[PDB]
Amino acid sequence: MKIAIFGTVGAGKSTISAEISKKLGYEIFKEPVEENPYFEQYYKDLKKTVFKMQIYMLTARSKQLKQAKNLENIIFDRTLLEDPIFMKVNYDLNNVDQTDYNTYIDFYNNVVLLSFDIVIYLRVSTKTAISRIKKRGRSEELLIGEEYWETLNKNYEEFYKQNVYDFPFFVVDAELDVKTQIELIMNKLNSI
Amino acid sequence: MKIAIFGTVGAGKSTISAEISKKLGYEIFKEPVEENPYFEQYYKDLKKTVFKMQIYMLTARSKQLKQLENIIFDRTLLEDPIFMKVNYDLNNVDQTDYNTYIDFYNNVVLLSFDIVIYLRVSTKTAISRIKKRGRSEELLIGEEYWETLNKNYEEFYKQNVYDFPFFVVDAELDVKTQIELIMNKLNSIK
Ligand SMILES: Nc1ccn([C@H]2C[C@H](O)[C@@H](COP(=O)(O)O)O2)c(=O)n1
Ligand SMILES: Nc1ccn([C@H]2C[C@H](O)[C@@H](COP(=O)(O)O)O2)c(=O)n1
Ligand SMILES: [Mg+2]
Ligand SMILES: [Mg+2]
Repeated sequence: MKIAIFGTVGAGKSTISAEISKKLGYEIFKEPVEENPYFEQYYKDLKKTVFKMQIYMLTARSKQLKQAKNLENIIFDRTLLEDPIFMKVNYDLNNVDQTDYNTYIDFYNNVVLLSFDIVIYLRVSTKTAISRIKKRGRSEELLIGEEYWETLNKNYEEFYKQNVYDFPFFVVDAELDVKTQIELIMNKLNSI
Repeated sequence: MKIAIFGTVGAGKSTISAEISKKLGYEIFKEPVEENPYFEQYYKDLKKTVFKMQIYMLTARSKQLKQLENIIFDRTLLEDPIFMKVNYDLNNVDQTDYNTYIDFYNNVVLLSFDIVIYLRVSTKTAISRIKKRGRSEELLIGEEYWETLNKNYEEFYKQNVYDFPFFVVDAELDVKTQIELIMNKLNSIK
């Protein structure tokens, strides 16, 4: 049983996956923000840091997968699907030029490129996510303007909508109480 | 028969490999500098460009490998990390950014050559060969860069001498004599 957990910053992936974990007894794949050495300067100056950051992320996510395929039962807090989403956001915002974007996408498919039983999309409005970053995120995520969070969220919907038929997506209203979200996830899991 | 051609900038890899090609009838794998969109600004400002550039290179080199019995490789994926290390020793890419690449290179990126032909050459010759046969971009950066690169090529050969079927060619010699030496080594494996 392999469970991807899917959604923007402050959707509540760590919360939801930690809860699933307690209930099922599975480990969480969690690229920990506290070990990422780019994160601290990242938001202070997006133009300079993003490319390198996005590269570090593929490296980190790909290294975990050399350990994830050993195990029958996993929970993924974010997947390798979601990483290109972050690069596209910065591109639409003119924070990484065309060339640097082409390099990544080209790269992503012909260098980097994984079969989830379910992809749980924690669907959430940007307001809630923004306040959940304030409540539960980190120091650094407070630094950048909110337009960034709006485009990211818009780009998550966009991604779900392009790929809805290609992945075993299951949408959870992430506006709901955590208890009710977990209840909904457990019943879907029990039925597969 | 898979032939890697190995050495620093201006050793004469394109010349040597084009010659081998004519003699054997094999295609050349040549990451063409004219298609690399980073190259033009690359040398003008190494700190800004190198990381991205070195990433583009692994991508390009890895994409070619997704393409066959008889090949000649003008530069291999072995030599790419050499360029990143050069810029690191020169403080042109910090520790973090170097760690990211090396980490990456092994656990993301990582291919069996019958021969690795090391076109061994002094930096003076290479510098004058860039001067007459490279391009305008390679003229822009100082020479210390070429000296460390060359030093780092020897270093690499010396660490890996036993792990790859290395064959050293005195690249100071005439092209005709180099080709003569390569063909005889090739004939004695073929
Ligand atoms: N490809 C990625 C993945 C993550 N992050 C950053 C965005 C978040 O601020 C932080 C942690 O992600 P999350 O809060 O969704 O768990 O990592 C990023 O910039 N690019
Ligand atoms: N990993 C690499 C590979 C190549 N180059 C640049 C250095 C050379 O100036 C140019 C062409 O290589 P050569 O003339 O040795 O064939 O490509 C680079 O900066 N980093
Ligand atoms: Mg999280
Ligand atoms: Mg060449």
